[PDB]
Amino acid sequence: NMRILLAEDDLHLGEGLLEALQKEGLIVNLVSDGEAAQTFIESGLYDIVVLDIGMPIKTGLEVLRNIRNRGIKVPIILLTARDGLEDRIKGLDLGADDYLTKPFELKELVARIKAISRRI
Amino acid sequence: NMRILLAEDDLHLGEGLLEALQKEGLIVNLVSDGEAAQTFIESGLYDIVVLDIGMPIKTGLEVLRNIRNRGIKVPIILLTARDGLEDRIKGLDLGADDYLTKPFELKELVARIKAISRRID
Repeated sequence: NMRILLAEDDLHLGEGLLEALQKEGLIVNLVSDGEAAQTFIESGLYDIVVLDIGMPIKTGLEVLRNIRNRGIKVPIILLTARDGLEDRIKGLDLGADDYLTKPFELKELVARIKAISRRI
Repeated sequence: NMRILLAEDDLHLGEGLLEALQKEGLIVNLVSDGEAAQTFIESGLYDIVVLDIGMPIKTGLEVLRNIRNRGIKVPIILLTARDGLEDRIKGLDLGADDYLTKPFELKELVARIKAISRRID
């Protein structure tokens, strides 16, 4: 069925989103560094991807760029603490489907994942 | 320190294993189906793998077979059962390095993980 990849180095945001999305019946996997995130996006196992811009090894923007250049279409939501409209546009222009800033309430991100889920 | 994979049909939310294992230096990644578990294992990014025997799609034994035949040598801990004695023997004969009764405690799992660490360094 449908699979969601969460790439967040923050453990507590990771587990919270895990519990919330698994409470909605969805299948959710969790990684915490860009190397793993990119590896498993390029594998085509995932239908939606949530990606933290601040990750070890490779950053969310490095990964977003890379996978898009490999021709993968998967929708990608970026998470970030960068509170600058300048960075938001640049993430959207790099290939992102949505863009959330921290702090956010989990129920918003859940709603955006479900809205994306309808168009796929 | 090292990356560990947990492939389990039952995810233990509300117990906070992530911080516990992370405080032991173990950076965790989570999956819940055999197909994704096999792909993660094949990536070679993990130093220890905890593999549930009864996963969807591909069971833990299928995954174990395929990745060992793929030449992947990562140490693996199987999550079996209580009367799964033949699952222990068979699982070990297929290349698994340890067992763990399915209703386990975080304490026993962490102990067996760090105890599997002494077969490399």
